[PDB]
Amino acid sequence: VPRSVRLEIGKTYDFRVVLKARRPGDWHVHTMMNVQGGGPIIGPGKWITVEGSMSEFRNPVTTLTGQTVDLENYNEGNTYFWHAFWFAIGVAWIGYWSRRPIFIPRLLMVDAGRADELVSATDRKVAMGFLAATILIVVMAMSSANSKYPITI
Amino acid sequence: HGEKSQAAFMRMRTIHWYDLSWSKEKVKINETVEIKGKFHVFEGWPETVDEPDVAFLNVGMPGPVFIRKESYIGGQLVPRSVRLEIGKTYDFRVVLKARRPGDWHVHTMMNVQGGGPIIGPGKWITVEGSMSEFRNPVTTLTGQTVDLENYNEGNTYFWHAFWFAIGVAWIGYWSRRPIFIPRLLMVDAGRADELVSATDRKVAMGFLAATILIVVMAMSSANSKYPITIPLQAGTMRGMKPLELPAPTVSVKVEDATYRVPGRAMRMKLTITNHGNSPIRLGEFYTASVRFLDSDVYKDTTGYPEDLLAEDGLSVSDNSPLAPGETRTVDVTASDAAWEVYRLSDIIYDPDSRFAGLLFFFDATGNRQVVQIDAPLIPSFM
Amino acid sequence: HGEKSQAAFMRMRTIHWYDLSWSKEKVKINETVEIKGKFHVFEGWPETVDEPDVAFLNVGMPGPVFIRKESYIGGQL
Amino acid sequence: AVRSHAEAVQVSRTIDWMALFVVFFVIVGSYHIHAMLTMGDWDFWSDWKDRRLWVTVTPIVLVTFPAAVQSYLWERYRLPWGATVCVLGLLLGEWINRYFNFWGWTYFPINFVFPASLVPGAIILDTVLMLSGSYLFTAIVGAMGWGLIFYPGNWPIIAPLHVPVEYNGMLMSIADIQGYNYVRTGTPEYIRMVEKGTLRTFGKDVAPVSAFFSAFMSILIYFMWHFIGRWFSNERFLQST
Amino acid sequence: AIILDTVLMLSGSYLFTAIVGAMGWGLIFYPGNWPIIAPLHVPVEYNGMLMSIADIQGYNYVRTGTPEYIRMVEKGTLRTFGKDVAPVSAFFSAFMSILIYFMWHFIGRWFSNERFLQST
Amino acid sequence: LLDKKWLTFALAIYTVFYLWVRWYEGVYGWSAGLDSFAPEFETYWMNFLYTEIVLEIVTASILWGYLWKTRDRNLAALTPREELRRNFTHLVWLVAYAWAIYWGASYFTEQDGTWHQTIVRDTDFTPSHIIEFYLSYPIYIITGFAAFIYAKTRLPFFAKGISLPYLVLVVGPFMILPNVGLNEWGHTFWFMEELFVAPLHYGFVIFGWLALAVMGTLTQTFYSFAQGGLGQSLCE
Ligand SMILES: CCCCCCCCCCCC(=O)OC[C@H](COP(=O)(O)OCC[N+](C)(C)C)OC(=O)CCCCCCCCCCC
Ligand SMILES: CCCCCCCCCCCC(=O)OC[C@H](COP(=O)(O)OCC[N+](C)(C)C)OC(=O)CCCCCCCCCCC
Ligand SMILES: CCCCCCCCCCCC(=O)OC[C@H](COP(=O)(O)OCC[N+](C)(C)C)OC(=O)CCCCCCCCCCC
Ligand SMILES: CCCCCCCCCCCC(=O)OC[C@H](COP(=O)(O)OCC[N+](C)(C)C)OC(=O)CCCCCCCCCCC
Ligand SMILES: CCCCCCCCCCCC(=O)OC[C@H](COP(=O)(O)OCC[N+](C)(C)C)OC(=O)CCCCCCCCCCC
Ligand SMILES: CCCCCCCCCCCC(=O)OC[C@H](COP(=O)(O)OCC[N+](C)(C)C)OC(=O)CCCCCCCCCCC
Ligand SMILES: CCCCCCCCCCCC(=O)OC[C@H](COP(=O)(O)OCC[N+](C)(C)C)OC(=O)CCCCCCCCCCC
Ligand SMILES: CCCCCCCCCCCC(=O)OC[C@H](COP(=O)(O)OCC[N+](C)(C)C)OC(=O)CCCCCCCCCCC
Ligand SMILES: CCCCCCCCCC(=O)OC[C@H](COP(=O)(O)OCC[N+](C)(C)C)OC(=O)CCCCCCCCC
Ligand SMILES: CCCCCCCCCC(=O)OC[C@H](COP(=O)(O)OCC[N+](C)(C)C)OC(=O)CCCCCCCCC
Ligand SMILES: CCCCCCCCCC(=O)OC[C@H](COP(=O)(O)OCC[N+](C)(C)C)OC(=O)CCCCCCCCC
Ligand SMILES: CCCCCCCCCC(=O)OC[C@H](COP(=O)(O)OCC[N+](C)(C)C)OC(=O)CCCCCCCCC
Ligand SMILES: CCCCCCCCCC(=O)OC[C@H](COP(=O)(O)OCC[N+](C)(C)C)OC(=O)CCCCCCCCC
Ligand SMILES: CCCCCCCCCC(=O)OC[C@H](COP(=O)(O)OCC[N+](C)(C)C)OC(=O)CCCCCCCCC
Ligand SMILES: CCCCCC(=O)OC[C@H](COP(=O)(O)OCC[N+](C)(C)C)OC(=O)CCCCC
Ligand SMILES: CCCCCC(=O)OC[C@H](COP(=O)(O)OCC[N+](C)(C)C)OC(=O)CCCCC
Ligand SMILES: OCCCC(F)(F)F
Ligand SMILES: [Cu+2]
Ligand SMILES: [Cu+2]
Ligand SMILES: [Cu+2]
Ligand SMILES: [Cu+2]
Ligand SMILES: [Cu+2]
Repeated sequence: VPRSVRLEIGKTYDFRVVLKARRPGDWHVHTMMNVQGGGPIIGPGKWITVEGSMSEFRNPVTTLTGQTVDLENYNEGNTYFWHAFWFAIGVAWIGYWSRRPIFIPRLLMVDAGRADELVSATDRKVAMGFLAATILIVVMAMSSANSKYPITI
Repeated sequence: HGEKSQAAFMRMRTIHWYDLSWSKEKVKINETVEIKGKFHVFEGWPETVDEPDVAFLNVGMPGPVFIRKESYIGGQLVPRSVRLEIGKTYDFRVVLKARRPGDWHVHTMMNVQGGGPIIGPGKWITVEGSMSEFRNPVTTLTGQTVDLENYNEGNTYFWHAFWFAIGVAWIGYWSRRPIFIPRLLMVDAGRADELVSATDRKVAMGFLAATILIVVMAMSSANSKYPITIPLQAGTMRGMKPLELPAPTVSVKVEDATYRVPGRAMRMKLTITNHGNSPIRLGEFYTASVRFLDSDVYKDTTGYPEDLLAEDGLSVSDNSPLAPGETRTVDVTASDAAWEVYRLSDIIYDPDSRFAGLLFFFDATGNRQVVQIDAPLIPSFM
Repeated sequence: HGEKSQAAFMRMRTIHWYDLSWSKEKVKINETVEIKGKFHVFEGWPETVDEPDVAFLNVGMPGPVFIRKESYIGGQL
Repeated sequence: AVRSHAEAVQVSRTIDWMALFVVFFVIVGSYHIHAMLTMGDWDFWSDWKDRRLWVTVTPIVLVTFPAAVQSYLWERYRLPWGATVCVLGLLLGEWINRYFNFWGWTYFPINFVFPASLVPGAIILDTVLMLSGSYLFTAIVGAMGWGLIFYPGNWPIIAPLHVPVEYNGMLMSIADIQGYNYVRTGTPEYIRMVEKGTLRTFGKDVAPVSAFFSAFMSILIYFMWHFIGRWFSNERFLQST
Repeated sequence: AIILDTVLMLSGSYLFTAIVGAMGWGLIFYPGNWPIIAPLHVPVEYNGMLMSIADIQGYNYVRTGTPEYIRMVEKGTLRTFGKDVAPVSAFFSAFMSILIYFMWHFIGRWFSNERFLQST
Repeated sequence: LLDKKWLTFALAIYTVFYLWVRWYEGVYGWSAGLDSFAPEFETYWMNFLYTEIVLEIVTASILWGYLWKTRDRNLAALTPREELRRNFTHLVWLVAYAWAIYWGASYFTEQDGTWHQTIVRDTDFTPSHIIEFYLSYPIYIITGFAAFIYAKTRLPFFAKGISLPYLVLVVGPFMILPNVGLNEWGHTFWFMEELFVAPLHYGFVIFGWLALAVMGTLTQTFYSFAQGGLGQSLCE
């Protein structure tokens, strides 16, 4: 039962939960039933001692594509890489605009007369490059992530 | 014509149509064609579909090419929505009268209040003749026979034209004089108080009084004529009588079920236990409007739609007769072009890769047993 | 006194009261009168009426001319 | 400029006809979209033309455009036919679609897919505005009449469809039989939001109660849409977008 | 964010931004995140049931306060035609993003007020 | 000269094209157009969708670019007679916009009703979805944008600023086209009942209301008409 289930009032069910130890310590383990519109129904809890090191924990799984991965760190590098890449792109945009003076002189220029001087070529060219590169990189990354992992559900 | 687009698992586990029959395949105008069969409400009803507390027995067709003369669930007429119980099997009968010539794909469907359309198998029915020959007579409790094709049409046209003419007369009365720019200039430059003067107010009073008086008189006249009227009859009908099927003597346990991606076949391993006192043989697997048949065991004679019928699409690894009390495990493959034509292979796109279906087991004497199977459907790629 | 105004078909198919009995027809102040009977919930419950998942056994009367000392469904208060 | 007084008059008349076309058909498009997506299902089917939901909803959602167009036309030109032109345009669009698509494309009978009548309410709204030019008086009295006269105005059309019929053991009106016979594959019976009876439905009050509720809500919606139309008339020049 | 900013700077029209840039902001969300989540959607045969890697993650790493039914995710409907779930959601999000951007432009206009409310 | 026969063409082109479109959908509604996965559906309606989208994009680009490139630079030295002629041409543009708005938002929209409420439904691109959302909507959007651009580039009254009522009248009905996303999200997921009055239909409606800005637009055009050649006669 990896998903939610339907129970009938007045019925008795037998259950079985298999747990694999991951973190050392003394843990109070309860079997509970969460109901969609009533909240948690907590059963009896038992103290279970875990010994060892968390670094020894493995969560292997084999996919239908024939590869075995460890769920502890699978895709972590890819996630970090993509998030850092996009954060770097945004920081580059902000820093490009932040090399020049930022707040008070620009505010004074905008207020006192027409500004039309703080945004001039090649600023528009840089923005066009940023927009085109963003769209192109998104499309290319999606295509590459479709060529790799061609089977997804 | 609206299926092949719905989710494969939702088509598999909502409602299983079987024992379907059609009285005729080709009809004349005003001729009647009757569709019969049974449908079973699957126990594993998807949570995304509301329970069939309010359901309507409908017909899938391109507009009123037929008129629904009668429809029955159980043995009683169901012109309104009905309540169905999950896990129950009901028998149905729809009577259609041909109205429009052509070749029409007629589906029997069940609309569920909070889940949308559940379309059953569709059959091509040919209609010949002329639409001008179609009649839909009906006799009222007031003792008059009318044709529903044109009854009240003249009255509707007359009243709508009359009121439209009244409105157009009002607008034209005000439109004889200049309309937009001179009136705008008069209103802007100083007080206007000149473009609305008697007898304009008298004409407006006449229009208002005449409108109210005509509405009252027309209502009174339409009450003197047709003195007997009833409101629209509506309301979900409870107490649908389900079929009292005997308990099956065959128990089937599905030990894994797989389908190749891409492919046109579905494979499953079944543990079949034969109770009762007769040797059984697997003859059919129905999953979603598609009947995979083992031709060596059973042959279809009810004129099932060919594109939904796999005459030899069901291959059983060992389909020898199963002696009573004996339990054996076999590999069952359901393969046909329909599996890809009706997009049953697209369950790989679905967020719930579980299938359901009906297995039909036949003994030597010919009497059949219906057992229901449902299990996760695991795609295989290499 | 609130019926004769409800829809006839809704009064016909909601709840059928039978075996009704009244302990007394005329009472004194502080005297007790007991009303007994059976009611059957109709299978063809109209869809416009919610299913009797939450129902209350009440008394139709013009204000507290009586006080409800006890009320039972089955044999329990 | 213009050559003379006569040429100015001719130019004004041509402008009048062209601007009347523009007003009428822009109103047709917008009002028809609003109506068909706020009351269309009841307006589509005679077996949806009931006494509770149809009578309640239709005037409430249909008084919207008449209020705005009145607040513009009367205020700026003293033209007292904003409600009438809105209702006529809606009826024209609805009838064109019923005849050429409902009966033309599909083959549903006209006596099954006819629209509702609204000209009496429109005339009341327009005359009550022109007389006693008060917009508040219009919103209170004329909208009351617009809501109240809807069902009596349509009764001559739908009354013949309410003759009782003994149909295969069940009592059905003629409109009920129309909805049953002429199959709407996309429109099952349960979608029908019609009067179904309640335990708090006292006596023969379904139609009048719905009519009065529709009249009150029509007052409210007219009051709101008068100011909505006031805004939509703005002649401002938003310097930059 | 980059689309929204560049579409504003070029063609300084706030209306053009709200229409086109917000459209792009809504539309590019899922393709932008696909390289990250695509490896988590590899199918796995898990104890007789088909599950994605993300499904197995949610199953294994117990969230005591977050049962599975709370998950508001795509569950399939009878009116889900073909392979349209992601694009339809993306276009709906883009349209609603246009609307929300239009509203919040004026909300930010108000929040910029330099007024001196004399007394509170 | 003043008002010329461009108005006749403006009416006739929409009338003829949409009559042919109605004939096409009457012929191919059923029978290559019911089953969205049939090969004939691809050749008769998906090809229609592709061709119409490409042609709409090309026509919009060409028309708007030409109108903007041929904009009158010296609006100051415009005679009142020429201004009156340009006002009449802009009124012809507004008439074309009104006709296209009718065809899009009334005819083909209530044809979505007759279609979705009788057919078993199947894709986001039903033949009614190809004709109404992606042909008539775009066509009236193009016409409205062209009328707005013509007003801004030829009429001094509509120059020197963006008219708020004209902008609303031009952009609000345009917002119905992106609102189709709410439609698709509004039937597939939320609401499987083919109700046309469902809240998923509100985005179109709400933006159908913005067409009421034609009232302010038309009083603006009346003032533009009555700038130099207001008369006399009128108010005299
Ligand atoms: C010119 C001034 C004098 C006339 C005054 C009229 C008084 C009411 C007439 C009732 C007719 C009748 O018969 O009762 C009412 C008839 C039905 O009647 P029934 O089926 O017999 O109802 C059985 C029960 N009884 C016997 C007690 C009547 O419909 C209705 O439920 C109408 C309900 C309307 C509710 C909302 C009204 C809002 C008013 C707003 C004011 C600004
Ligand atoms: C400015 C105010 C203008 C008012 C114009 C009224 C014209 C006459 C209508 C007769 C109706 C009828 O005959 O009775 C009521 C019937 C409904 O009857 P039903 O029981 O549902 O059965 C239906 C089948 N029939 C017709 C065979 C019986 O119609 C209506 O729903 C109209 C309700 C609104 C009435 C408004 C008048 C009350 C005062 C309003 C001011 C506060
Ligand atoms: C400030 C507002 C003042 C308005 C005064 C009322 C004028 C009524 C005109 C005659 C209508 C008629 O006779 O018809 C109304 C019909 C009656 O329907 P019925 O009885 O069901 O059947 C039909 C019976 N006939 C054929 C004999 C008519 O519809 C209704 O049910 C609506 C009745 C509710 C009216 C509520 C008025 C409340 C006013 C409160 C003032 C303080
Ligand atoms: C540069 C101009 C030319 C390109 C024009 C593109 C036309 C459409 C392409 C469809 C791709 C395809 O394949 O169909 C659609 C694909 C799925 O495809 P499927 O699984 O095969 O669907 C099976 C059924 N069929 C065979 C009939 C397609 O996703 C979708 O449901 C997308 C739905 C989007 C709905 C909201 C759109 C809002 C638009 C707003 C505009 C301002
Ligand atoms: C200014 C406009 C910028 C648009 C940028 C688009 C970049 C390319 C996206 C490819 C998507 C794809 O590959 O197909 C659609 C897929 C979903 O597919 P799925 O069937 O749910 O399966 C998922 C598993 N996959 C990926 C292995 C198949 O992704 C999307 O949900 C994106 C939906 C929005 C598309 C926007 C383009 C259409 C025109 C927009 C202008 C009106
Ligand atoms: C605002 C800018 C709008 C841009 C979009 C315009 C869309 C045009 C139609 C798309 C057709 C398509 O895509 O389909 C291509 C169709 C498919 O039909 P077929 O299978 O070849 O059958 C034979 C053709 N019949 C069935 C039409 C007989 O064939 C064609 O070549 C014919 C298309 C003719 C279009 C021009 C005539 C319009 C009426 C006259 C007044 C203008
Ligand atoms: C005014 C706005 C004009 C925009 C014109 C459209 C540009 C499309 C660019 C290519 C996108 C693409 O190719 O990818 C879009 C993908 C297709 O997904 P798929 O078919 O399911 O599978 C992937 C199949 N591939 C790998 C072959 C792509 O996502 C979608 O489903 C979104 C499709 C709906 C687009 C609706 C546009 C409506 C425009 C109406 C104009 C009047
Ligand atoms: C800043 C403000 C912007 C907020 C808008 C964001 C969009 C909200 C998305 C809702 C998702 C959710 O919350 O949950 C999703 C729920 C879960 O229900 P279910 O159990 O799957 O029901 C099953 C019933 N089906 C099978 C029909 C789904 O589906 C809903 O009921 C959808 C409610 C509609 C909300 C969208 C209204 C949009 C308004 C448009 C008017 C112009
Ligand atoms: C205290 C609330 C009670 C109801 C009164 C609300 C009406 C107020 C409307 C208003 O502000 O005045 C506008 C006009 C002014 O026209 P006047 O030039 O005052 O005409 C007076 C002669 N007349 C009695 C025929 C009208 O006068 C009128 O609006 C018309 C006045 C005649 C009353 C009947 C008109 C409505 C018909 C349905
Ligand atoms: C669905 C809701 C209906 C839409 C109606 C909302 C209209 C809001 C009014 C508005 O747009 O204000 C414009 C200002 C920009 O001002 P400016 O361009 O400086 O114009 C100067 C004169 N003015 C300040 C009075 C406008 O604010 C701006 O930043 C410009 C934005 C203009 C967008 C308006 C177009 C609306 C089309 C949908
Ligand atoms: C009728 C609606 C069709 C779409 C047009 C909406 C754009 C309107 C925006 C606007 O009000 O004008 C702001 C700027 C003004 O800059 P200009 O000084 O006019 O620059 C002209 C040269 N240029 C073509 C490179 C831009 O001009 C621009 O905004 C940029 C104009 C170039 C169009 C492409 C820019 C958008 C990129 C995504
Ligand atoms: C959640 C909604 C967002 C909150 C934004 C609402 C702000 C409403 C504006 C407001 O507060 O008006 C202040 C006036 C008192 O006026 P004065 O103190 O006389 O100031 C003179 C200048 N002024 C009239 C323009 C303010 O009215 C008063 O009586 C003083 C009340 C000031 C309370 C504003 C503080 C809001 C903090 C949440
Ligand atoms: C197949 C597409 C054919 C579209 C043909 C567009 C015609 C070119 C647009 C145009 O600039 O004007 C055409 C007519 C007459 O106005 P013109 O005077 O030619 O416009 C410029 C004004 N000026 C001469 C003083 C500089 O102005 C009009 O009233 C023409 C209205 C045409 C109806 C709109 C059709 C749009 C369909 C998408
Ligand atoms: C898609 C949704 C539209 C968003 C609404 C934003 C536009 C609303 C305000 C507007 O239309 O003004 C833009 C101009 C009117 O002149 P201005 O805004 O004063 O600036 C003229 C210089 N400019 C052409 C670069 C913009 O009008 C034009 O110049 C448009 C004609 C030039 C564009 C032709 C290329 C487009 C091909 C697809
Ligand atoms: C103001 C909108 C007019 C809409 C009329 C319309 O949809 O016409 C199509 C319909 C089609 O029915 P029918 O005339 O019998 O011809 C059938 C041809 N197909 C099936 C292609 C539409 O009738 C006509 O063509 C009449 C011509 C009216 C000219 C304004
Ligand atoms: C301006 C009035 C908006 C009222 C919204 C409405 O009628 O919603 C009905 C619906 C009730 O769903 P129901 O009508 O039972 O839908 C039955 C069909 N399914 C179950 C497939 C959706 O409620 C919701 O889901 C929330 C709507 C939020 C509006 C911003
Ligand atoms: O926009 C389509 C009309 C209603 C629906 F039920 F089909 F969804
Ligand atoms: Cu079919
Ligand atoms: Cu079943
Ligand atoms: Cu009593
Ligand atoms: Cu009973
Ligand atoms: Cu819709």
